[PDB]
Amino acid sequence: AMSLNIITVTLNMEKYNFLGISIVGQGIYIGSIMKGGAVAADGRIEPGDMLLQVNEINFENMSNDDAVRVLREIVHKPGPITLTVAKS
Ligand SMILES: O=C(O)c1cc(Br)ccc1NS(=O)(=O)c1ccc2c(c1)CCCC2
Repeated sequence: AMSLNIITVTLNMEKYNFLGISIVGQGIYIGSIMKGGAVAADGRIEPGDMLLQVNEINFENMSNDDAVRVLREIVHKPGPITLTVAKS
């Protein structure tokens, strides 16, 4: 029962305006993590992690443009953000 290295992270976003991440690729990967963001504060998500799902949206075959657009609309809405990432 070796780990599949799939981790799910729920951020409450009460104290943070933004995830504070950049993304690369077209899978979609965490390119970098910004200081002062909810992701940096939580600390679980790292650069090179592959983005599988954020809230109700799957990211597995999505353009970089479409990924940036969807993430803004998700971060714009108030309430928790759940990210599912592949660490392998
Ligand atoms: O929240 C992010 O880090 C983010 C990442 C990508 Br990739 C695309 C969009 C993102 N969110 S965002 O709504 O554009 C955003 C980015 C920065 C900030 C905000 C929103 C809110 C004010 C503080 C600075």
